[PDB]
Amino acid sequence: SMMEINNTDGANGMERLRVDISVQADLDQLLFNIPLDIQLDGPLRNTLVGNISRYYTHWSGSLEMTFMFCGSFMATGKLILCYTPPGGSCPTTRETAML
Amino acid sequence: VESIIKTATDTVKSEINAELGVVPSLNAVETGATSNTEPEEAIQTRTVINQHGVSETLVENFLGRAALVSKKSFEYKNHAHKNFFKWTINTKSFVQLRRKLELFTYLRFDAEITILTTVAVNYMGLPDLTLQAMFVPTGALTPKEQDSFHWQSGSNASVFFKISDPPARMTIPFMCINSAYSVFYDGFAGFEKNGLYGITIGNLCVRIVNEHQPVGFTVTVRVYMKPKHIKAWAPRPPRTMPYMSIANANYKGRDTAPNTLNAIIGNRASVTTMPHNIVT
Amino acid sequence: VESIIKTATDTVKSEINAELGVVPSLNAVETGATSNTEPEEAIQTRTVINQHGVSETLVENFLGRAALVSKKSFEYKNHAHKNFFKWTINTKSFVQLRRKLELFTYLRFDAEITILTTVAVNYMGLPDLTLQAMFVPTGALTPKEQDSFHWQSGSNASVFFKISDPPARMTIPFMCINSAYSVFYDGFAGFEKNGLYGITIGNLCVRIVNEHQPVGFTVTVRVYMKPKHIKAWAPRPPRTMPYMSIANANYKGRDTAPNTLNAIIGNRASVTTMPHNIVT
Amino acid sequence: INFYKDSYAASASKQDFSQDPSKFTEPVVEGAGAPVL
Amino acid sequence: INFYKDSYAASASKQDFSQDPSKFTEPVVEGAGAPVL
Amino acid sequence: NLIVPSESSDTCSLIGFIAAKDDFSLRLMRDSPDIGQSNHLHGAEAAYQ
Amino acid sequence: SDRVLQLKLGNSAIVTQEAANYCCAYGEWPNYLPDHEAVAIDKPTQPETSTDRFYTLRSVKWESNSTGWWWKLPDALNNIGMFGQNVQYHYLYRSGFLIHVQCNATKFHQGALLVVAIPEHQRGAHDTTTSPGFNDIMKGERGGTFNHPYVLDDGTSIACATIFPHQWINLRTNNSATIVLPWMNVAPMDFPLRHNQWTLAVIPVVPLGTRTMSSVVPITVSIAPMCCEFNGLRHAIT
Amino acid sequence: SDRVLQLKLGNSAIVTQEAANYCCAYGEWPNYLPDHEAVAIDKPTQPETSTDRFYTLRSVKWESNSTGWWWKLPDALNNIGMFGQNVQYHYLYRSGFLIHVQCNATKFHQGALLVVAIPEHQRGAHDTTTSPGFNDIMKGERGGTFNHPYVLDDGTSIACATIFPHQWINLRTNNSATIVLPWMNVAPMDFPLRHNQWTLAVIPVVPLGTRTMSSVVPITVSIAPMCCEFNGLRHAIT
Amino acid sequence: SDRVLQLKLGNSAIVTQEAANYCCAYGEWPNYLPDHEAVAIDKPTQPETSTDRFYTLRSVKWESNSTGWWWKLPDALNNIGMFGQNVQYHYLYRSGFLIHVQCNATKFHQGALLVVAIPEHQRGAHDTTTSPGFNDIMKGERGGTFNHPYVLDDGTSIACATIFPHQWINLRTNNSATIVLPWMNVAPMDFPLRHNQWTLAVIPVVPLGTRTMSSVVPITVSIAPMCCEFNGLRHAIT
Ligand SMILES: Cc1cc(CCCOc2c(C)cc(-c3noc(C(F)(F)F)n3)cc2C)on1
Ligand SMILES: Cc1cc(CCCOc2c(C)cc(-c3noc(C(F)(F)F)n3)cc2C)on1
Repeated sequence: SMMEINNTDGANGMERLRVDISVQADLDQLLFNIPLDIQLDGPLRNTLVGNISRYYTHWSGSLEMTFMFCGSFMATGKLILCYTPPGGSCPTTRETAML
Repeated sequence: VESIIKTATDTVKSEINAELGVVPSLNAVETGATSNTEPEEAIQTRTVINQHGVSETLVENFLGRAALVSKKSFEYKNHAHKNFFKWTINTKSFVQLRRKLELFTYLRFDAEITILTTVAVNYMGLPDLTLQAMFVPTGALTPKEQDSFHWQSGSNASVFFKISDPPARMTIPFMCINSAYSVFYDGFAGFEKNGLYGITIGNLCVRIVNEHQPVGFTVTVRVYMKPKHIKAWAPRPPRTMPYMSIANANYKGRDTAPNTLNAIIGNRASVTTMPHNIVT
Repeated sequence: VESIIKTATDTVKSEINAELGVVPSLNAVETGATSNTEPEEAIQTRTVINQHGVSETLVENFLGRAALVSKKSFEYKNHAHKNFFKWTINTKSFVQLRRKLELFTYLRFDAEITILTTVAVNYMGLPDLTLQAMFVPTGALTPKEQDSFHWQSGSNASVFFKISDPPARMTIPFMCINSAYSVFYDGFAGFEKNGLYGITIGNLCVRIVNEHQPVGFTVTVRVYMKPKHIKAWAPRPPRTMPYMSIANANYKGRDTAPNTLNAIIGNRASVTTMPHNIVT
Repeated sequence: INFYKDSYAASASKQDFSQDPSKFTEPVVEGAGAPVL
Repeated sequence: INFYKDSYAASASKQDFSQDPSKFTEPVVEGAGAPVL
Repeated sequence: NLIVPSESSDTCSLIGFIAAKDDFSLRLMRDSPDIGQSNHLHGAEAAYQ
Repeated sequence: SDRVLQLKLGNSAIVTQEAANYCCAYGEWPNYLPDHEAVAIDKPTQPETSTDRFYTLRSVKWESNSTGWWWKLPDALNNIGMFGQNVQYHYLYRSGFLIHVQCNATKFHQGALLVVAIPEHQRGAHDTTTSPGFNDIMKGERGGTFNHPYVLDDGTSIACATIFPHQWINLRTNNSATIVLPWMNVAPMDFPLRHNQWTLAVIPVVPLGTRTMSSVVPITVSIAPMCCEFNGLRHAIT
Repeated sequence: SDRVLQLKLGNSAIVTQEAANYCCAYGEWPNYLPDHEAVAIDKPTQPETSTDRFYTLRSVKWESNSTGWWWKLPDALNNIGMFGQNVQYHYLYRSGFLIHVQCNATKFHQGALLVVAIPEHQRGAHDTTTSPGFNDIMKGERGGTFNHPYVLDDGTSIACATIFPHQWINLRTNNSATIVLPWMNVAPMDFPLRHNQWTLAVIPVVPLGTRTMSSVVPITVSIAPMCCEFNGLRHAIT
Repeated sequence: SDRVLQLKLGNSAIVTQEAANYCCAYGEWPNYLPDHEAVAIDKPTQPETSTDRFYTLRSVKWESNSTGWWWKLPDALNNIGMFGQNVQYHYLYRSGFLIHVQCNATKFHQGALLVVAIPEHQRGAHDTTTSPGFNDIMKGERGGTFNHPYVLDDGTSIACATIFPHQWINLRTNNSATIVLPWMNVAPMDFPLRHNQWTLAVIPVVPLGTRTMSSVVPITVSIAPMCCEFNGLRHAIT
């Protein structure tokens, strides 16, 4: 189900369900991150997995995030999605996230 | 396709991959199918014999909990709700139960009903009153008074219980005229257009059989329902906007996030802002 | 090594000993091993068929006793703790239970919970009130008022009981996210440094479901816990200094022996003084 | 078991461990790592 | 025995009579009355 | 980088989805913090009339 | 080879060269009512080809600020062709549906439509305690539009709507969606004029966009009832 | 022949000619995590020789008025060599430990050190209700010292500390202690930066004494992780 | 079906939908050092997943007047992640490499990059008798650029560079190149800090061009060491 990744002021309704990315001027740009809070309100809370899990207290298992690019056919690009196990601060550079 | 699952699936060790024409991590959301990428195909995994049980998420258990469906308090005294009340049965009055039931489109289940009673003086002690809960099906006559003939309950099912006894309890069979209850109904109740849109079991009539005392008391009856022998069909998007009516799905949303019609999830500064970031 | 022991070991008759190179009574504490000198090797023994059972010291029994883990009294009246309380569950508040649990490092067990209730007037008689104990797991919303929606308990487990009934009782399964409970934790709760050192089950919320009476009463709820189906690991040095906090092992010691930080055992005149010497 | 004469009065049925997620996760007609298109 | 459906609801288990003291009394690698050194 | 020609929108959207795999497991049921009630719902009291 | 598809029912056929496989609601497939599940005892009429065929409704224009569209079944078809006639002349009906939503644009266009078949989609009114009226629900061939697609006009959420049988039309990927719906109800048959089993919702989660020549981008819905059966013949409730 | 011993792991080796046999905590021995006990599904890294080797910490001076020393594992090593690197780059770790405490003097010296490996040694603060702070607990390679060894700084007692895996260094008898520690936890793996499985405590129950030439008598600790495994690779939390 | 490819090593994976098959340098494939070819007698550490994974370096911008870029292995990675750590803590290393260079544009863009892995690419200085200096050679993650790509900055020629393991990224055809490099040396292992086995060179033989909207076209390099082995453990030469 859809993650409300764009949960920001100024984004209303469905605008909150899509993340807009544009042609960059700089390299290795950070586009966005996703708080993995299922207990604390966040992009994952109002999802099928999120909603049902919140009826329980303990969880175990792998999750999967799928992103669908909805630009035009003539649009191209390569992105890197990184999952960082806990321990430190959320990475802000690709050099770090990439690890 | 179908199979018996008693524990979470195990994980198999996976090796390095570099195969042409094979791209397990690529998918097509447009098909309507959920990604079928296995962990073993996305990264190198080890072997794991997973013994985690999956019993607690069985529908029978998920819905198998007694929940408050009705709560009514009235005055037990000399009325010169007159020492009894009539409740048009419904399962849409209390949000906790309602939301769970509404996670499904259709539900077939027998209902275990438990009735809890409490009393308070309006102090000389609490009376151990006798009550009668009578199930008056659709079309039957409902009591007009605390002592009307209706209470002789010749065919209706009645249960008499004392306040000092454990809560009363009985099972209501799955009683729909269909193979399952319609948790949602995208239709009208009658053949005319003025009918009611969306969404009859009957009336639960409860009275105190004791005549009134010299003083007044407040009596509260709480009814709980626990579905069992459950079968469910077609899961649905969970309710997010606060409920407004027991008669419909009307919505308005909270005044401020979360759960405002404008934004279900509360806001964060930006899409690159990590809310509870660890500052080591 | 491992074996089934149902009774104390027997004793075998031993003879005179005068063997060179054999010194059973000599040991080396430095090895970390306890002396392995048998009575038969230290003195001349007779044969004894020992039938003393060893059941009472089975861990299952040693810890298998209902102990007070929580005690709370509040005012049941018109509050114009408002007729209910919320307790953040822990097993470190009462020393008797605490000390026994702390004789082990890790413990795996199911917990039998018993709830005892008593009431006293603030005399016209004692009301047979109905209470509701609701287990609110970590992350769930706790009741804000005696009658807030939280009490409809649609998924949380609740138990309703009357003061006139026997104490309420149910079993809480071993619910740790690990294979065993950590009686001691040499670590921090969070990823940041400001976290709490040492040592979440949830909250036990108890309310009186009856509306308030014309007069006030004091209601006391005592909760007892009895572990069962017990498995224990790594025994530990028993607590000697009085406890100070439920949140840590901080110590100060009594003002005077015994159990003062300075001396655990009370003093005697000298190492050659026999305290309760028999003066025949 | 059940001492009442009506079977619907019986206790809960917590033994139905069968399931078929695919009816929700893969409701597509045409069924590895090959391009889904 | 146990009339509840969950096995953890059962009564106490007072039949585990096995034990191995040596894991606490003799945790030394190299195992009579001969000098321990 | 995201590269597009002149006639394509130079700002595109992504939609993110999430799901559990079959190795998932949930325990210890509790009431969801996602729904609450402050008053009677409209019509709830009229059920007694 | 799963991007190409032809559907043929009765005297109607549809092809698409940019499909995304196709969905079979809950993995089921339409079928006639078996004797061991039947209730109405009168011998039913099974029109086959005159009712089990594609009916194309009027198109809608996908605009930059569109909120989404919906069509309720069988209401949307209760007045079209022989299907509509049988529905008007019979008290009871039963059928599956083959849904094909179509929308094409340019390789310079972007946009994504969620095409979902919602069973028993009971609508809710916004900011009022009054339940939706007859005209708010029964739109017929024209269908209606969403006021608050974000919550599917029922207080839930479009985010989790994927729990229902669906597909998407992502312009850079495909130009049509196909969903096969079996009979969905708690009864073997139903009265077609006062109850809708399914609701077809087409919502633009990602708005239509482009920098090329602007042109009208329509969305068209074609629906074909399947395995139709009718019982309780009488006069027509036109 | 149990007074002589050589330990060899990776590129490191230690010998002692005055040992007292050696202790295997709870009679166990380190081993890798078996599939039927595993939780983290990512394939782990087993560095072997680069991490499973002896690391020698800075020595401490045994003084006439010393109260005792302690080192928490894995904290004491979280910043040493390749072991430390793996720990900083991985969220999860797992390992046993081979502990070798060494202290020699003269046949004219006397003193006895209790060398005990305490599982989950949760410290307590003295005469205050405030729980110990981060810096009170995480000392790293330097380790800490006991304030009230008599009660093991936790309100219990050193007298009963022998219930834990241990050995003694009694100067007239031996000059080293060796303890092999298996993985000790309620979980198959753990986060190395916020939790210490074992605490090595060296306490002088019998003070150092002699009437001969006075000289500095050091106590040295060498620890070798065993069967190291790491999961949850990411950047380093230096 | 050879235009689509997924590479998976450790906790990293890469896919490409516009590949050009992929090259296996000299038809070989990485493998661990066999006993009959070994020299260093100490037991090696084989980190596997913590080192054998994709590391992505900072991107470079492909400009109209670019001359080309290069990265030397293992120098480029000697300071990245656990690979870098092992390299700093060990005297000897050995490994293959999986190279994936990526660059996408538009169907209106043109340009062709020669992506070649040069073994022992010993650079030469231009118009001077003085040999290149340390800083001229060791660029680390940033890599360097060609001064005279025409002669591969070594007096030879890019025209014949195809004699080395390579692929091309011709914008109208593909958007990535993949080269699998086995261990290439005259010795079974080597000291990672003073010698580079391979040099990854990406040279624009056909400049980037287009008449459509101008945008930054990056070139990104991701390298994954394979079958890593390390010997000669000591302190880190940071
Ligand atoms: C939709 C839908 C409909 C249902 C059925 C709810 C049935 O519950 C009622 C019924 C039928 C009977 C009683 C009842 N209370 O007391 C008695 C007795 F008197 F017969 F014992 N019956 C209480 C409720 C809430 O569940 N979901
Ligand atoms: C550490 C550690 C943790 C534990 C678990 C103690 C569990 O006990 C609690 C729990 C979980 C539930 C109740 C409880 N009381 O009432 C209910 C009911 F309402 F669910 F019945 N649950 C009471 C205590 C003390 O034991 N040692």
